[PDB]
Amino acid sequence: MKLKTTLFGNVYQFKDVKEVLAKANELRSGDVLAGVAAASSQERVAAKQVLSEMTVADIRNNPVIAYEDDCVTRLIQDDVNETAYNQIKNWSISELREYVLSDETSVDDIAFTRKGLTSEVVAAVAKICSNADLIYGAKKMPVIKKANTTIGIPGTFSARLQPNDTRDDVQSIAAQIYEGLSFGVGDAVIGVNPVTDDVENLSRVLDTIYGVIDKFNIPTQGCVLAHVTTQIEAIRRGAPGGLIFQSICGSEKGLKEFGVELAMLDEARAVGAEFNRIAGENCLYFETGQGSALSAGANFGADQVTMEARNYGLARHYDPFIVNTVVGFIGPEYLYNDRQIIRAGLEDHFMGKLSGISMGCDCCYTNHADADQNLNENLMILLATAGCNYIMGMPLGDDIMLNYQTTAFHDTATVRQLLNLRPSPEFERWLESMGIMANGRLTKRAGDPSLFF
Amino acid sequence: MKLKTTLFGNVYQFKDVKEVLAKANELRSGDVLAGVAAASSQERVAAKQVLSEMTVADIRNNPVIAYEDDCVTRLIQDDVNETAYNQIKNWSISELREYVLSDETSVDDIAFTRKGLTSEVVAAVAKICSNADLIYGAKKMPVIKKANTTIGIPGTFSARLQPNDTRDDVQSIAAQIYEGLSFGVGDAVIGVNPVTDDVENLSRVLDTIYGVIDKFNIPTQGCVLAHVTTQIEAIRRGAPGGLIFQSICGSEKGLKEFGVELAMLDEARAVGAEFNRIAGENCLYFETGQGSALSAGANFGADQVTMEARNYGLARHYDPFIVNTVVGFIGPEYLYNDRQIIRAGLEDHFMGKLSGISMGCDCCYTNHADADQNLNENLMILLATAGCNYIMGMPLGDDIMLNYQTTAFHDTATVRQLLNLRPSPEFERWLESMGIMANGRLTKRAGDPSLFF
Amino acid sequence: ALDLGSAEAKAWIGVENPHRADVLTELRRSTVARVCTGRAGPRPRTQALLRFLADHSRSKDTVLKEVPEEWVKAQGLLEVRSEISDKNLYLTRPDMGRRLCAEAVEALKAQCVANPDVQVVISDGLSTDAITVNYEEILPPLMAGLKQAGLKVGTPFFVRYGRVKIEDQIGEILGAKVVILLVGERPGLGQSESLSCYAVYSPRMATTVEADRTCISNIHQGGTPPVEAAAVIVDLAKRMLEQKASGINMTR
Amino acid sequence: HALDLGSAEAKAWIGVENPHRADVLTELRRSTVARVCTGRAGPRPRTQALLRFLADHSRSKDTVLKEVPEEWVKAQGLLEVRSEISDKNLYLTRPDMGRRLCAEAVEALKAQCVANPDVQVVISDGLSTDAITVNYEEILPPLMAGLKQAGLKVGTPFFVRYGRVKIEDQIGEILGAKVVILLVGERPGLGQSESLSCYAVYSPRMATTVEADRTCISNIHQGGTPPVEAAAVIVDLAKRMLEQKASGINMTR
Ligand code: B12
Ligand code: B12
Ligand SMILES: CC[C@H]1O[C@@H](n2cnc3c(N)ncnc32)[C@H](O)[C@@H]1O
Ligand SMILES: CC[C@H]1O[C@@H](n2cnc3c(N)ncnc32)[C@H](O)[C@@H]1O
Ligand SMILES: [N+]
Ligand SMILES: [N+]
Repeated sequence: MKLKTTLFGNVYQFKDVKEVLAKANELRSGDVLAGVAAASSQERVAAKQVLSEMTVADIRNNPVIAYEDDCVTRLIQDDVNETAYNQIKNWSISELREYVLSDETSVDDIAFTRKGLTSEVVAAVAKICSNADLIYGAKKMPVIKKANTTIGIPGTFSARLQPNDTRDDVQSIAAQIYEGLSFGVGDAVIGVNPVTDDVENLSRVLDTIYGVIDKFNIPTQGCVLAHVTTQIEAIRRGAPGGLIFQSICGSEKGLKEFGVELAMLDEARAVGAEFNRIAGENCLYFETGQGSALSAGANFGADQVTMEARNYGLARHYDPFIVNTVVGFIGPEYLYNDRQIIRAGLEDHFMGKLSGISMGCDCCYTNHADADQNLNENLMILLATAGCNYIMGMPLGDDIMLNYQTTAFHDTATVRQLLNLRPSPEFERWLESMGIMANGRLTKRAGDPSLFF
Repeated sequence: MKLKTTLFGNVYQFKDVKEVLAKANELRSGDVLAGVAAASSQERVAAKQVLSEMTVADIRNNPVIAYEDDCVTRLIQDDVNETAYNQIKNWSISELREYVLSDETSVDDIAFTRKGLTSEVVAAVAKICSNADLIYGAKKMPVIKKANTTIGIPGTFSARLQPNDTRDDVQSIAAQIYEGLSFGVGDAVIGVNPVTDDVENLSRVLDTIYGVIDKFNIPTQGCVLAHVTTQIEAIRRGAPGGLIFQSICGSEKGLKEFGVELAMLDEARAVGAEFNRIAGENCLYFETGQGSALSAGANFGADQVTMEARNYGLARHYDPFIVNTVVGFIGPEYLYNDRQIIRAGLEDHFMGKLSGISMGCDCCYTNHADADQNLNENLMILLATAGCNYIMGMPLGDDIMLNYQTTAFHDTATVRQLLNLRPSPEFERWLESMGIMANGRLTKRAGDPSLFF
Repeated sequence: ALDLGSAEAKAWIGVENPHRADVLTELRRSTVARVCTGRAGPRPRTQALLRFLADHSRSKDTVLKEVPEEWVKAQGLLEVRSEISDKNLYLTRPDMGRRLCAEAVEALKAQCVANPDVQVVISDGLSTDAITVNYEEILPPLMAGLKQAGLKVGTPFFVRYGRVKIEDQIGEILGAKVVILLVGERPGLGQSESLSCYAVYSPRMATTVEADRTCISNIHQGGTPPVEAAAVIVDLAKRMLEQKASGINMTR
Repeated sequence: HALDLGSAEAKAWIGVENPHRADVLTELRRSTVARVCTGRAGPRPRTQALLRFLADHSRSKDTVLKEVPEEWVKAQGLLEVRSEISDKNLYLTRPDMGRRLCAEAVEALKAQCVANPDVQVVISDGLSTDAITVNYEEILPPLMAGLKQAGLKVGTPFFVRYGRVKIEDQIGEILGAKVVILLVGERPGLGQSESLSCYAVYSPRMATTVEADRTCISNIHQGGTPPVEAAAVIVDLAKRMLEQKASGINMTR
């Protein structure tokens, strides 16, 4: 393989695959903080060309972290279909991008092709893709999962009801639930980020969510985004189990920073199958986002785009119901402004759909970041056309406890009626029977939480 | 009317309506260059509130340029339906925004309500709209016109073939025409920006455009974007007349800068009715864009968004087949980066549709602005979801003559297959006959200009 | 007339034709979340969007405001900063905020005690209002609780432009067994008073993972009151010295 | 195989797969500078065509901030003068300041330039430095020679730094010039940045001259209108301007 190219008569030399992957990224504040970004716009294009001419085998055999030193790398490598790999091992990254974008490439073609890929190869394709490439490419790669709702069907669009509170006050949590349902949000999950991490509080939060679900016979699933250990213990003790959540990182050191082992995710899988109130076969939930590996000091000199793709190769092993990047949750040190956050959102979703996972996105930003709510509305619609499986939902997007702004309840209703998309088919029937939705559109009495009283 | 409000205990007082209209705009480099922009986010929000509380009458009776001093102001004021105005003259701008966004407001309701608006009122509504508000509100305001193709039908998406050349070489222009027709571009118009502004050069370009049209019986129309006077002279002398184009400005002083008299547009309408090869009743073409009036020193202290709305009020009087803003054609001194070009593109389209014109957009940027091609792909998709009537098309978006980047032929085909949109029905039937398009998708043999030989 | 920052604007109900308007009042007062604001089609109503943008203009100003040096002397604390020099550099260099500067190490080993059992460190972090508003309500009882039937208390000092992992270096320079860090979280849309508490048992710059820390977040008037907080950190601090562990390594 | 994206082989690349008539594609590719016949990946551009697009953009952005060396203009025997603009950064954001000569500017022209000429040639970098340095020695000598053989009272040329088109109105009033000819660089394109333009106005007046009163000659470079060929049409244009006593749209034909 070549680690060198000539651009306008200038030879650009790169040390290894890891540097080419980093410098091929579009400019973002995280790669600068990591000291791996390109020095000029010319070197960036040079890295893209070098990357485009490398083969699948060149990137499959050079992961950012060694096999014998990282369980995530081992998990990604052990899951590769070697027959599907041998068919494409000699394709260039340029030819894999054109293969994905081709209209003569069907969904079933990709279903087998993606099995021969690794996360580093998934990131490589996104690096040489434009914004419309990431949108059109992700659109033709639908991933369909099923819990008590079906998610990912082309022509549908789901949303997570996120009723977070500063004191885990159940009256405040229930109020945000009725508000979200009145807009058609909740077919993805009704998931609360808890303040205190103890079994008794999680059960109280869970009983609140499932009290609403059972009273109105809502086809959906609840979840409390605590640590997976405390979620397993709570469900074992009798708390109603829906989705089991865990924040993941793309390295073994990153998982240790989060206090997570791979055996915990195995236990959550077995605990869900024995206890959880799920009709379908998918019950796990993961959240990701660029910068988490570098924040943990666990990126090992790799760029945040490649590290984020490793989240998806790890998540793919456990076949979860939903995954979503939290694109701008951290801060401007990893994603600075609107341009970078939109790009990262399209990248993450494309890499997620390419990795074969039920990929959503928390279109969000922080207040110390160079962004506002018009950014979230731009990204949520771009991702909707990309076939994004779901977004978040909060009253006007204001999270009163996580100190950031995501997408509003109004936003999912806007996206659905703008693009003629429906909710999950099971959830849509409930909304119709509740008088909240007719023909995919909100009724006159929709948007009114007092309708449940 | 109140020109002040209290925000966080601080009183925010404004001079007149014109200052309220300007400081309510989102931050852009043009309002700063004009000295009319808000000094902070707080004053901008305060201006939005004061604006939202002003009535339609408050803004209709305070145009940025006086009636007796400006023929565009007179044209806007004279064409107002006073019966539709008196129904809404007491509505606050907050109530008009909610009226437009309402799912209970049908297309036929807006059809009569907009007749009571002036451009200043149209600009007022856009200033208190979010990006998603601008997109969803424009989507529910379709505007349909007919030349040799029908444009603006919901579910359809058209595109202008723009084959420009550094010397108006008929081999270079024709080569770009066959390339664009192979991607399904050209249902809006085949329009050429001429290097030389003389009659004999225009007829040669028109003969080349229509030579292709006559050879393959293409349902479309040709146009050369020279000055309207020279277009009139060429067509009177026997050049094939299709669409007649002219650049417009929102003030009389701005029109004199372009050398345009209102009698010229009246003459263009009369020349089209006698000579032009158009089946429908719409044969005129106008292009706009924020910053033209300020560039001509003809904004009279008004912001570029308000002045841009006056363009649409002018164009509506002549009922043209197509109007498109050229959102980033000038430079960063009016719209600096991706954030501002996107926002202006959404405002322009929304304001055009609220004015009742066949509003398209040239999603574009310049190389001395802080932008790249990923900006064009972000905005073209957002505007498509907004129901934008058409965009431009060039080989990879590289204009070898106008020295800027617009959207590619690939981009129209991408938008159509991403959003399941069709071309103009007449043009779609032609593409189907040529084997280029099947069920809205490019056939395998599409994208190949050698198909026409 | 209407001030968007007023309580009347915060309590505004925008639902046009409610099913039970009395329930809407009950739900709105039951949460700080911006519920019951109604809709204009599928879009937010104008007043609700205005109060959103108005609250955002204030939140962006609470990011770059800094605690004055005259306020830290009125509390009698050592003015120490990290490698960061100004606020603009702090927002883009989280690595420099996790390490003290050169003249910082020379003031800690000199003006503080050696090997304390509990070490209370305070930093502005990402929000200044989180420190100034709750300072007098959480610190007096925190230091008193650690000396009332407590053990070896360390010397308090203020770290400017500090992050969370910077307590690992303090835990070694001062050699404390338990280090308590009061730091301001990033500002929310509606407020910036939210304070957190990051504690760890015997930190070590080479082996301490973030999972080894215990976090007490949302310390403000709307979340956990500062007086009530202060009591639950002192209990926390006693449990770390007993079980010899912190974070996920604890029990109960 | 190895490939430079800036090479002529890359510029002539054909990416259409399974074409109807590949001979016509080569015929079309050499017919235009537009990026035609690059093929597609579904409805998306192909990889190499995108790579060559981003490479040219990196080059095009650098031409924006580059300035003509102060020594190059001196080597051309030209008087350098600037508008109100101080630097390139301020030049992109303040068009109003680029349309007015600075205080030291007005006095230098009244001291070192021929008073009341019939044809005044002004040159400014505008938005493209390459459009000046590349085409100057090719267009300017034949331009000055044609205006004198056989011509009239020709003012002395002078370079205007950080200038806009409207600044030629001030030069006409100050110097009492009958016809002001401004050679200015256009904004940089993607593929090239050598495109020069000519704006000519008859007896300009800052207060009354509208933009439509100027005649425009664009795309003066090797890829468009040849500078030597362009030099002759500007000369004839200046003639007809003095005979008709008008410019821009006010001229016949
Ligand atoms: C952004 C954020 C994260 C980011 C941190 C990245 C960054 N900040 O650079 C990431 C994505 C890593 C994250 C993940 C997690 N987070 Co978090 N996080 C936050 C948040 C919103 C902001 C923290 C902040 O502003 N700190 C102030 C600045 C100045 O300090 P900093 O040094 O820049 O930030 C550091 C710490 O915040 C730390 N951190 C972040 N989250 C958590 C969680 C725990 C338990 C610990 C010990 C440390 C920690 O990581 C940063 C780098 O050292 C808070 C919410 C809040 N209200 O504070 C939740 C919060 C602190 N996180 C929380 C949770 C639940 C988690 C996870 C345990 C999720 C999971 N199930 O795995 C993990 C823990 C990862 C870890 N052990 O570090 C909870 C803690 C609950 C509790 N009882 O302790 C909080 C309070 C929010 C909530 N859901 O209630 N988080
Ligand atoms: C941007 C641009 C415009 C902008 C100018 C705003 C600005 N630049 O700030 C706007 C949108 C107003 C515009 C409108 C028109 N333009 Co124009 N424009 C350009 C473009 C792409 C760039 C010019 C440039 O870079 N100049 C250099 C910079 C440094 O100068 P500047 O002082 O910053 O800008 C001044 C000039 O650009 C001038 N200008 C711009 N266009 C035109 C056209 C004419 C005829 C004149 C006299 C002056 C002029 O206006 C600015 C000062 O007010 C050129 C294309 C090119 N290849 O150059 C076409 C170009 C110059 N425009 C052209 C045309 C056709 C027009 C219009 C006549 C369209 C119409 N049908 O009404 C109008 C007329 C303008 C007028 N006031 O008379 C033609 C000229 C053909 C000719 N030989 O006469 C060109 C060559 C492109 C084309 N083929 O369409 N244009
Ligand atoms: C309290 C942080 C919350 O947000 C989620 N989160 C935000 N950003 C990231 C990220 N970059 N990686 C993984 N998880 C993330 C995390 O799962 C946790 O539930
Ligand atoms: C040669 C410039 C071309 O671009 C068009 N254009 C670009 N920006 C604007 C604008 N701001 N207003 C009106 N027309 C514009 C104009 O009509 C002309 O055809
Ligand atoms: N990540
Ligand atoms: N305009």
